[PDB]
Amino acid sequence: VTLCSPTEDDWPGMFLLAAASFTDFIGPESATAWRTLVPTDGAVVVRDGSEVVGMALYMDLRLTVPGEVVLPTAGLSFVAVAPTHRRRGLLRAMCAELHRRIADSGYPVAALHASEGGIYGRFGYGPATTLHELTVDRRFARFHADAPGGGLGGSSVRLVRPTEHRGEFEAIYERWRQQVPGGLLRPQVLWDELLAEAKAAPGGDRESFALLHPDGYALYRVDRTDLKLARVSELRAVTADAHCALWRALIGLDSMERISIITHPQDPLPHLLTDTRLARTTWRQDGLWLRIMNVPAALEARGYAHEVGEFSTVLEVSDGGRFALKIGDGRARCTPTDAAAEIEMDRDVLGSLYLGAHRASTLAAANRLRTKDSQLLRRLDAAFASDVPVQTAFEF
Ligand SMILES: Cn1c2ccc(F)cc2c2nnc(SCCN3CCCCC3)nc21
Ligand code: NA
Repeated sequence: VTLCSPTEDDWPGMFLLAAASFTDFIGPESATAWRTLVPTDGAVVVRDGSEVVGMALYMDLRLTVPGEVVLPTAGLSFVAVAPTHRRRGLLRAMCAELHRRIADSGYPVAALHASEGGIYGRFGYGPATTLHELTVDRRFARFHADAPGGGLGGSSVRLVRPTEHRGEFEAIYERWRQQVPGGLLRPQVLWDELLAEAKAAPGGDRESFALLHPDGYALYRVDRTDLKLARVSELRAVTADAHCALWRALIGLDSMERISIITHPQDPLPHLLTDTRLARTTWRQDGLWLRIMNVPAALEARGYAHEVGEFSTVLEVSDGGRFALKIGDGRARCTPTDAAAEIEMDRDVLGSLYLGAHRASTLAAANRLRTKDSQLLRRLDAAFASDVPVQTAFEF
């Protein structure tokens, strides 16, 4: 049972493992496109002794964090162990090797999307974005008098085919991802995949349509089985006008009873309507998970809230060092120290705090971060908060 970087001959075996492990696996063509995002020495495999019984890799990503700062990020993916080789330490072996490689390569953070919620906490990953399914009964939906773009004259939104306006979607998304925490650069190969998914599948999903604004787009399709439900697969808006204008068009889908979307907790859609309750929250889950590889690099790169005044403290990460943390003027300075720790937390807790999705007081209330100073908690809460709400870019 050896561990090594895969050769070209291993990849058919990896796709076999992938097809058996992931129900969303499409095929070798799709997989080969995703594989272009994996750097040299970015993948590991476990062979028996021969066949592939384990695999894991990371992709080179660009993550937006608070203060519109873009970090290079190791995006873990394609993780799998054969059902024939469970409970044998293969994952712990593969993740440890990948983390060593990720750390030596100079990534300040690593990230993933979790198949199950109870697995990745022990490897230092904490949930850092929150997914939020809204389901609107659009038959009762009426916009508030204050809602933008609710005057007489021509509309700003166009109904279009996705494939014919790729360039406009890319431009809008690129603007969006740069200014929002949790935003990810989407490479050309993933735009290829996205647009391939938009076409009607024989005995699969229906044809997708697009609603296009200069500062926003929405992509949607009617649900396969429920013909009165429209699923918004993606909605990106750079301005509030664009966001409201797109939802006026979506609520204009008079054929449908319901419109469903996966969004974030701060989505302003409920407040656009006269009845806020019509935007029902039907589902709730962790989105992006974050492992801080380098604590001082991560903490110093991020922007902080200007509202809180200058303060100093001592943070210990359980097996990630102890640091003198000084935050002021929306910036942080994070230097080594052996002075007594004022705050203590595991590595994964810092990941959950990092983008501002989880408050430090909430994690403190669960005893996931220890501190005897409640004033320090209030300051951390405010400092680590993000003025632009945290969002989830795309799954990987
Ligand atoms: C994420 N990834 C990969 C990463 C590296 C790689 F060398 C191949 C792949 C790869 N192949 N097929 C697929 S199909 C599943 C696509 N799904 C992404 C997550 C959300 C839903 C769609 N996904 C892959
Ligand atoms: Na295992």
